[PDB]
Amino acid sequence: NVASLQELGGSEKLLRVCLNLPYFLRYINRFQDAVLANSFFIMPATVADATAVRNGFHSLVIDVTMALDTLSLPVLEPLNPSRLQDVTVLSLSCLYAGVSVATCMAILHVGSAQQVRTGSTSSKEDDYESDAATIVQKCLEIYDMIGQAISSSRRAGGEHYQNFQLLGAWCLLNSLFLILNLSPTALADKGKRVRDILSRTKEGVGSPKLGPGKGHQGFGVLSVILANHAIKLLTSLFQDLQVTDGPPAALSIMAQSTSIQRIQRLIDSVPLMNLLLTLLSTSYRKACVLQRQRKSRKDPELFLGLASNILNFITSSMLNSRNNFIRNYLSVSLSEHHMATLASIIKEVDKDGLKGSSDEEFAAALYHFNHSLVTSDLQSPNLQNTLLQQLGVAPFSEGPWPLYIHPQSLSVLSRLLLIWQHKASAQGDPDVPECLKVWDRFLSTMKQNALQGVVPSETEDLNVEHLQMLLLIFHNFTETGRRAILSLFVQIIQELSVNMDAQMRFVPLILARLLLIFDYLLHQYSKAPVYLFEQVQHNLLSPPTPLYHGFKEVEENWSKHFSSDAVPHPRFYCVLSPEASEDNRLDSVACDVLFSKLVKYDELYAALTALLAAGSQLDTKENKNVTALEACALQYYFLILWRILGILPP
Amino acid sequence: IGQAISSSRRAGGEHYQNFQLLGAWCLLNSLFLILNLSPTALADKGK
Amino acid sequence: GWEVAVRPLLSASYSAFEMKELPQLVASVIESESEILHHEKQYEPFYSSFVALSTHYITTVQLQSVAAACKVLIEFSLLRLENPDEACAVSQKHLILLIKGLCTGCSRLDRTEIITFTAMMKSAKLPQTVKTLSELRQKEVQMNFLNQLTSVFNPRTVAASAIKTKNVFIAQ
Repeated sequence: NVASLQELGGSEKLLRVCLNLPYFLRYINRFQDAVLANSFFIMPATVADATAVRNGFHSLVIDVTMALDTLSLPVLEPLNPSRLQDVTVLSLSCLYAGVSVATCMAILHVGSAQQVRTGSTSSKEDDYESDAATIVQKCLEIYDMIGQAISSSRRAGGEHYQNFQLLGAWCLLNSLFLILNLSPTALADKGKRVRDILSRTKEGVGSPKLGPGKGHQGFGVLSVILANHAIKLLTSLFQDLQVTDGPPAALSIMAQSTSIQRIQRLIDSVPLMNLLLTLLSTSYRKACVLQRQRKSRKDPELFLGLASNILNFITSSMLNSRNNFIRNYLSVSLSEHHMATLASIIKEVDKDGLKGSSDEEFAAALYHFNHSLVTSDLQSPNLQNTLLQQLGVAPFSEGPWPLYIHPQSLSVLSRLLLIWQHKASAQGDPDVPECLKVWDRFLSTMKQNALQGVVPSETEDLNVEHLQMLLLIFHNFTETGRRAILSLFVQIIQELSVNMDAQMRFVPLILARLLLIFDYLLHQYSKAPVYLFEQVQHNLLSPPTPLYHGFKEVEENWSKHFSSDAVPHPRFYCVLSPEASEDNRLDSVACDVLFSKLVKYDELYAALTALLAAGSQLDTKENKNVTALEACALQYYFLILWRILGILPP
Repeated sequence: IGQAISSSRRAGGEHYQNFQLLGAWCLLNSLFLILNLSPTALADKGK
Repeated sequence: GWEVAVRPLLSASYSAFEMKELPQLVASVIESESEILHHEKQYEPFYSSFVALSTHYITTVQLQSVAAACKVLIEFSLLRLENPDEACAVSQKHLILLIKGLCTGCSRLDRTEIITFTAMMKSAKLPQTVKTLSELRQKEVQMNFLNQLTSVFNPRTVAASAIKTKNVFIAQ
């Protein structure tokens, strides 16, 4: 049968029949004008024009079905240059048609969001959305089939396949930019291209505020599918690029150009990084909103997967790239608003916590992107400070230091601080002011909380990993900084014991942590233990239970009262290893500092002697019950104070 | 090497065709020479 | 010294490679970078057999340090493949199959050659001492910590246990 078919030369006749269709003709013409004018045209126009373009969708469906069936026959082998041009024209026009129907459906949904109508879901709109899904899926199928035919041919090779991929990615990215730049009501109602949009955005002093408002009510399943295909084309192109400021690569299947030229043409058409981050943010917002509402379009895993995939593309293709030009572009194109968006995503993910497997994959992707961005020296220091401030943990903030830091924020903060310390120590710069300020603020907040006699909540103050990173930060200091911090600690202890009568009724929980920190400082004032390095590596710098050295006796009571084998939050922990339980060698430099100027040792010993009655009056009358937390707090504090009093010489 | 050339993203069908043509040319010339070997006449007179 | 650096390979020459013996070997390779590639004729065979045995042993089975060491060995084998001198204890084809083995599942070198490598190992003169072959934990932990801190290893971008460990090893 196929001998008969290609014997009659039916391939040329079938292709000619498919080319001059009465309905694809407008799409073909529009694609030709778009490629000639270097711009991008989509005309769903207003809601009324969107409806006018609609209602003819059944003809488009039957056309795409017949075209796909025709292209499924073996009628493509002799890929002459003219046949090549015809085939790419047809395939790209079909892709344009899919893009246009997606834009029309998005405009219709935005217009439906404009007016609050409570009418029940009719059958006609369901048919319309099913038809739109069918036509976009068939358009993508046609594009992929034509690309595979071009790639494996014996007359068209790698260069033509590269040009085909470039054209597809250009169309897809322009469509995504247009569909994500739809106004909720303003431009949609006042409308009753891409170059005009760029010009009007540039002319305005203030950029269009696509912030936390309800403007991004477009999107949808079609947007996700289009973005997935665009990201596949993008990763292919960038992987090709990895292995003189010339002109952008020509948009013809017969053009000859390098990978850098194609990528630069893509950059010239649309600012890529802002678009990518916008889709990432919008997809995550839609996924989280749908997840909140729950407790294709009805499931959130698709949008979360799209967000994870775009983030992974940004990591692997861009951040880890060896090419100099792409790194220069990435350095130029990073903006503070992107840092604010990233901080919002981090806050959302840490507040939400672990939910599901897709959430785990998204968390891994976000962790990797965050650390790759931090480590590989593109972001300027002001951008890092902006990220810190938007995270609320800026080292130069004036407010009280937040004693509880969520794992992602703690990870990024510790990474940046340790990188700064390592660079300063290797170069020879004296101690970084950021670490000094963070230690001073932590000590001041601790002192204020101790004075107020406040018992924080479980998710409020001083989780263990925070303390471990603080200790490791302390170890990297010079001798001057460490002795200054020890003197400040001594001053805090001396000052805070003057109002003992008020202390007798307080619950010593901040005091216990202070005394534990002081005991650790006394034990290891000079050197830093190995288990500290291992813990700070595993709990913070490792990709995503913590590991610590908590008091066995106190945790015994805490777990006994918690009963049901959970103990998710460790509140009674010890930093030093249990191996030091044997008689506990005080540090020579520690006592050398202790028996010197800038510290007054006699009143220091007197204060530690007097502080042994910091919770005597708590049990005393109102018939109120003493909860497990307070009892464990007093026992913890007394054990710590008894231990530290047994080491200091009289 | 032929498989590497065929599946590359910088060398396409035309280069693979030229590679096949060169290989076939060499192989056919070699076969003609080896099948035109004389038993003794040209072999002995070639000394 | 270099004798304590080469002890693990000598001990493992009669057995498998102990897991404990790997990280200090890796540290020895990294700390010796400034020295491994620039040398005089008399020490070159000893370095050649040392690198052959070390490569063979790493490919018989913390990832960042291993990748750094493997890059070290691949570079040294490359610039031996470019120049090769007459007095190289390991000839060019064994460098080619060693490079292949580091990029594959270690099925190139044979016992019959590593016995000769160990024999030359013993017969070779040491760099720091004329005599021929015939604390630390906190330090190594600190280097490992700094190595992890400076750069981020992929891990999931490339992508039952042995297979993905092997795959990431070949990727690096």
